[PDB]
Amino acid sequence: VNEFGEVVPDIPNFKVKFGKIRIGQPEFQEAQGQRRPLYPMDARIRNLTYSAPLYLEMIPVVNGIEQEPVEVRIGELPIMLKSKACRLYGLSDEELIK
Amino acid sequence: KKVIGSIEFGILSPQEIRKMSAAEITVPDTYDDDGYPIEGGLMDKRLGVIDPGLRCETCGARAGECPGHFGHIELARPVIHVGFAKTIHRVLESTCRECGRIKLTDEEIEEYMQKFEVMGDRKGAVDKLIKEIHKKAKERMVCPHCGAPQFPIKFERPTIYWELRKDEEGNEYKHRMMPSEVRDRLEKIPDKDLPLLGLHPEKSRPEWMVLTVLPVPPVTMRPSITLESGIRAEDDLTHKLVDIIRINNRLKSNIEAGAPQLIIEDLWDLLQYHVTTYINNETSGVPPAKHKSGRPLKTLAQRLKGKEGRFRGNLSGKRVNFSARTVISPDPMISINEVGVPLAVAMELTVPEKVTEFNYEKLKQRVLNGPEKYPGANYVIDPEGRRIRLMESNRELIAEKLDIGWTVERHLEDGDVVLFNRQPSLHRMSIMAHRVRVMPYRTFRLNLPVCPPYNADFDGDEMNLHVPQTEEAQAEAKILMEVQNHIISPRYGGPLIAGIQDHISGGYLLTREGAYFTRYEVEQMLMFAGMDVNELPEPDKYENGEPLWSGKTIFSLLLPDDLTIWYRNKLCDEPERCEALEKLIEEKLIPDPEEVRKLAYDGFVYIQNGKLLSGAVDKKAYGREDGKLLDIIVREYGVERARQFLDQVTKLTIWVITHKGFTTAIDDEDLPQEAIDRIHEIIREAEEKVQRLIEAYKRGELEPLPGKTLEETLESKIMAVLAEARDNAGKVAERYLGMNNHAVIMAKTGARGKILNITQMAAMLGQQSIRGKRLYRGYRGRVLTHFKPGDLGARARGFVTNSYKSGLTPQEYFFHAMGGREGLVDTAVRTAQSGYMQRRLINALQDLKVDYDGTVRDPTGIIVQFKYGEDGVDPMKSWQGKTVDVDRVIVRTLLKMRGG
Amino acid sequence: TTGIPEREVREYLMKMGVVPIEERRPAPGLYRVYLNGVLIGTVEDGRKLVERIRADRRAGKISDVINVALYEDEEVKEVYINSDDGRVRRPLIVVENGKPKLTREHVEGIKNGTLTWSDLIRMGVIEYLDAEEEENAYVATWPWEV
Amino acid sequence: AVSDDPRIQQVLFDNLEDASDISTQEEALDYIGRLALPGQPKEYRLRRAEHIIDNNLLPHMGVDPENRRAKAYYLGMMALKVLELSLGLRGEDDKDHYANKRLKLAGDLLKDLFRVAFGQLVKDMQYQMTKTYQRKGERYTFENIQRFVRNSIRPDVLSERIEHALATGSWPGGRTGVSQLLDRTNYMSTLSHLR
Ligand SMILES: [Mg+2]
Ligand SMILES: [Zn+2]
Ligand SMILES: [Zn+2]
Repeated sequence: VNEFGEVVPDIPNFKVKFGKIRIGQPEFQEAQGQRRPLYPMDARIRNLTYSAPLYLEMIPVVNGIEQEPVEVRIGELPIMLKSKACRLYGLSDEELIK
Repeated sequence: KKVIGSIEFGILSPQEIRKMSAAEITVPDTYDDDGYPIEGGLMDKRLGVIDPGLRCETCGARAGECPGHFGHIELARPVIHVGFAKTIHRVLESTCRECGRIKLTDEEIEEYMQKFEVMGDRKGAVDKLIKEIHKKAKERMVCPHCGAPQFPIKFERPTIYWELRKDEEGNEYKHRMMPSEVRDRLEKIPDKDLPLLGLHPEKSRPEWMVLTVLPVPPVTMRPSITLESGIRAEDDLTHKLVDIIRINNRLKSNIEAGAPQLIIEDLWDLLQYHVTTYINNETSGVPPAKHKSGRPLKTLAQRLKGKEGRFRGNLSGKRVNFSARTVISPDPMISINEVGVPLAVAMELTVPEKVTEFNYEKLKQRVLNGPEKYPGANYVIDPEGRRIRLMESNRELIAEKLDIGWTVERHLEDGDVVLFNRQPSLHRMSIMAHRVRVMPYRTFRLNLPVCPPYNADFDGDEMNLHVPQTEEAQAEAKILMEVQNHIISPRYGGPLIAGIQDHISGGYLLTREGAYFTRYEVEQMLMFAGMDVNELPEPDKYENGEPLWSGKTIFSLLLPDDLTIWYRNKLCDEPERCEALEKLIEEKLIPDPEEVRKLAYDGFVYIQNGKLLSGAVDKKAYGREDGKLLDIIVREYGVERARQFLDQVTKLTIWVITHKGFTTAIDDEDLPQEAIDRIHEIIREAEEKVQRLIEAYKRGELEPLPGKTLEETLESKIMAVLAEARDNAGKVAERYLGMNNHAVIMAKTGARGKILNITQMAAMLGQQSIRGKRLYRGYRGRVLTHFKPGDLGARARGFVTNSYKSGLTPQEYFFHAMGGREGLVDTAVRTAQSGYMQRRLINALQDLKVDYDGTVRDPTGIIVQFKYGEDGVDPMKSWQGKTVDVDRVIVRTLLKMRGG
Repeated sequence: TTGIPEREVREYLMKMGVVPIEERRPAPGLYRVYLNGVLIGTVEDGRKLVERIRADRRAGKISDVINVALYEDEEVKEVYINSDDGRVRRPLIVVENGKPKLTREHVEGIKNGTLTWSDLIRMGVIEYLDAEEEENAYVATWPWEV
Repeated sequence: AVSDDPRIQQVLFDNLEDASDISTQEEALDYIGRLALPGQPKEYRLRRAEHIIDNNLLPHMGVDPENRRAKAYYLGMMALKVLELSLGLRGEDDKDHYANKRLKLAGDLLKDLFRVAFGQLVKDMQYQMTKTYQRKGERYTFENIQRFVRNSIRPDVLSERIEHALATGSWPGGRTGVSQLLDRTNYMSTLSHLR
């Protein structure tokens, strides 16, 4: 992201500078939107994509002056099992059975 | 009911495309969209039916029995065909413009009329004659009839043409040639010049090469693939033909209203380009017209060709019916020409039977029994042609008067000829008609001696049979292709279907000196090996312990009554005691079998009058390579005798190897202590001789070889020392361990063994090389990182010194994996080069027959070889290159006459 | 190998005697310290500098993914430093003047719950070789023959 | 730029002087534009050789024409290495030795798949700002970008490119077969497929 920075639109006045990224816990919203955490045995049994949402804030630059950053989610991202970012990391023996 | 005599080729005239075509297509549209696929254009405008709608060009013609029909496109601009373009260029630069002549003198007109009838036969000789005409017409600029009218220089590469014309004095502007300008020139050539080229005045006019009207391929060649349930995947031919008509439509409007004269010429080339991919997508200098997802279009040239096209993929090689494919598993209890068939596969393959007069009692029962119980039928056929499936709810009303002439399809039974196949189909003999026998399990069975023709083994392979049906194609399989006709091979004469692993090493245990069988064991094995003899095992030759026989006379019941053969085999370790036996034989032709012959050996086979007096049977009497006791029984006593010599030997030999034991435990590889110290003094001094020869190179005492350089002489000398060391230690072990364990019995006679890998299991493993070089790949001057660098010693550059019993240490084991991976690469590499090399030789040589007067002739009638193969004996039946074999004949005929 | 920021290694060599490209002649100066394929700097004595980095790695000052190989041609001399992210390595035990380092007194510590593999490579007894540092080594096979 | 060793230096004057009297300075830059296409391009002449050199000659040093001073030293060093092997000063380098054969794996591969999918989402974002500025004109000034940004994204463009390239194994760089389904029979064979 720090390669791109500000690029365009065509109007000379407004530009957008890119901020930082955070990665949320693996969750999934269906139709009639409702967000609950996924659990990989459930995500290999009804054809899902075990994934996490990708939040990215942007900087509205009005003639130089930065005044209010808004965080917009861009998309989703697949996530590796038993990695540091998924829900099974450091999780004890009697719970992996659960 | 005629047949095709000859096919004559040519070019379609544009006049004939209109008369052949039934409709012109003017609507650039396929479906538009997802409902009512009917237009006034490319779909069924009385053009071709693919739907269940009966509308065609007035002829009914539902989709079953409907030939598709051709449409045409009135192209507004003339269009160069792609395939002719290299040969249109040969015409344009070799003609005098504006009149039509040939740019030749009157001498060559009268000479090359006359040269046509002289060379009127061979294709290759007249093809060079048409190139020199192109050569002589290029280097002339003065015609005899137009006064040199400023000939321009033509041009090519790849498709766009030009001319180099002068206007003021000497200009070199590249005037682009128009396709309309070309076709106007071609019409001015008179028809008499077409024999002077390679053309024909009624079938190939040159002006017809320029596509003025493009024909449309039919509906039956362009199907409509459905994707999920109602979505139609457009065909690759359909997708480009729609896009041709929409670039036409605008072009028609462009020249009818627009007049800027510049975009036209730009548009002109788009038309050309867009149909050019449709003939051949994979030309050079042309971007591939892709499908709009990332796939190229398989156009006509990819439909014709491409390693799976429509000469080899679907026309001369097709997928078949009435077959099966499963795994194999041995049994040595059926005859040599039978086969097992599982009972599930036997009820899903059928023969037609055509009840005449004498099987009518049989096939009444086969149709009364249903298609469940194993004698049963599936499909009955009336003489009209309406088949009647039998399965449903009654057969009694079909088991009525069966009306002689019908055709019943029943299951396979014991007797119906099948074929068999291995699929890699290398040589002539890997398809052979067997004789079905039905046994309940799920594997094809196969007699053990018939497994060097198929080149198979039994670690889960796959063999496929396929029943032939019509009564002419079935009697060809039984007479010409049964197993017993193929007992010898056409590559070297020697027998091919013969004994294998147990049949050899069992036969050595029967004819050893000391093989005395008791009375119960003789009587039991003669019943088991097929044969039928009465109470004459006589006469109880050694009653010293008990009344028990010898091993020779149980083997001397299988031979015919007047054999006479004597030869030397592999077990001869003392040539002097064979000599003595031979000497008596050559001077006193018939001695007495009692007295002198009990001076015998175990390495000189001698049979007379069907009685083996002296010998020991090994792999010189059977075998995949030469055995001259099955060999001399197929040339003297028919063939049908030698299928029951090999059927009775096989079951006799496996009996004695079963109830006598042939185990091989771990102590068979073992050497006592004093023999092992004999080996270790060899390995010590052989390493010291290596260490000395490095010192000669290091101090400048080179002693060079003439061919190689000093680095290459060193490596040469070393390997010889190492070789000798391993061969000298192989001789120590072989001398010591006796011929009484069950690991050298398998190696002397020969059945899956050598005398290398029994002394590569209690001795060295030699050096360890890789395609001739010694092991050198690795770090900078050291193969593994356990060795001091700058070292060329034996132990440090690929040389193991421990057995497969005394353990490999991790540098030696890692040296052995390097030599082991070299063997596995060269299996999959060498197989693919031989397969393509066979396709050249079959397809160049498959035309040749042998006529009745003994002459091999090509398809053109040119005699290739008189009196076939340096006349004239079949290599299947010649003996070892030679002919009639007088030598054996003389001895055989004299013996029989004199002996009486 | 995992990865490390490059700039920390660049600053670290500059005070240890690296004479940069501004000064080099170079030949024949027994020179050319490389870094991930990039040529930066020159040092004078090969035997002083290639032992200096390895002795520092087995103390704990520099990070643990750094490994120095030397090239000893008759006329050419290169000093290689490798700090990329995709190499393949292998563990060995340092020997020193004939004695295998860290004998039994640590092995009961490994057998007990005191220390582990995270502690042995920090204490400087296990060494990760590349394919390239392993060129200079000379490795035994058993503890008997050392 | 090449070397200062005198034994190398006398060889370089032979290859220099043999062709130095054909083309002079700053005219061979134009001659590369003569070679790639003919017949007085002029506008294609200057401009393609400026486009080739800044984007094909050694891109790991930079893309700016400032960086051309550094690329002369790098390519000067490769022409060094050809010419001490002709004399004999090193040995041949084998391209199997694991000193120069690295392994890019699932951390480094998946960053390349992210670069293409994020670069295509930014270019699709900018099209939805220019085709909405005029259709509605002017709105709340500081709340423009608080409402222009969140409506001009349509999140599904990013995530499909991530999934479909890895559920088929055909990545936009050119690699094929980089996603093989996990072989699952008998625990020794799932573990061996992860190595
Ligand atoms: Mg097999
Ligand atoms: Zn029709
Ligand atoms: Zn003329």
